[PDB]
Amino acid sequence: GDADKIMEQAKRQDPNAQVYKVTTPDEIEEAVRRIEKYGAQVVLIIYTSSGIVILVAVRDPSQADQILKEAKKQNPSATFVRLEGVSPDDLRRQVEDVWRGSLEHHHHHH
Repeated sequence: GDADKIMEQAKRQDPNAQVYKVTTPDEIEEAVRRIEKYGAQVVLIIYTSSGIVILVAVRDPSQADQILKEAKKQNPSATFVRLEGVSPDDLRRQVEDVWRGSLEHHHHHH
């Protein structure tokens, strides 16, 4: 399905990129914990269907930009969030707010 396509769109461009798919907040704390080492460079959060969150990470920003450009053009509603200025442990709050937003709808404006 669409989740399996989107995770492979990262691997087809850079097979070294770490990608994981989670359906729960208890799975997110595992995904962020293994990404914390790798995503210390660059991270992307992807939000597909009614609550599935896919977490992707890379060691170069060009790989994230290229993968995102293909993934947007193939999947326009998949909602991409690029991470660089937030710490790899603080990334939890950004991923978890995207998990919660699927169940508990809020505007979350600046």
